[PDB]
Amino acid sequence: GLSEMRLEKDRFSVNLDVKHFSPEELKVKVLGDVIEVHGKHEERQDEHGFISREFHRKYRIPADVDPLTITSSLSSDGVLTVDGPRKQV
Amino acid sequence: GLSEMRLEKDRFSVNLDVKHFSPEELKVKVLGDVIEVHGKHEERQDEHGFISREFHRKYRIPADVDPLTITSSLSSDGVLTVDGPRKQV
Repeated sequence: GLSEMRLEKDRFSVNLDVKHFSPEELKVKVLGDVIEVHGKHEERQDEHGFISREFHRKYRIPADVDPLTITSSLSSDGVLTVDGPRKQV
Repeated sequence: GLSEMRLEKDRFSVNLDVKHFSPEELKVKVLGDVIEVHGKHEERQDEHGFISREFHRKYRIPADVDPLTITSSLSSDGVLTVDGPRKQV
């Protein structure tokens, strides 16, 4: 899954779809214990002229996971991985 | 195809995805010979907490199709059909 959120045994990791747009339109934001990855693909040609996929990907941090230990990372394939180990780690 | 634009023999018809959101967030707009169906699904729970699908579905009207003859229609299944016959019709 390249769009899945899951707290592992003792580690919080997330994959996210950023295949067709860029850091410039990918607004990875957080709000305390919140992770709002406001992604966006503008000028998106498809089956009907242009569209856009503007996201508000607001998912929260488990109470047992430290926001500060969570780090995002965007691959060349366009997969944004937001992952921080538990507070226990 | 429920998201396909195609000028038929002599008739312009479009299907569009509006399965998970409503006329209130579905901003069917046009700009002259342009059809910008700025759709939007906010508060969209998925594999990672909430997201949103805010669209800018800007596809243009064939020069042989009358904008005035194009009418949209949203089904109970959440399919928006934007369809107007040619100017020839």
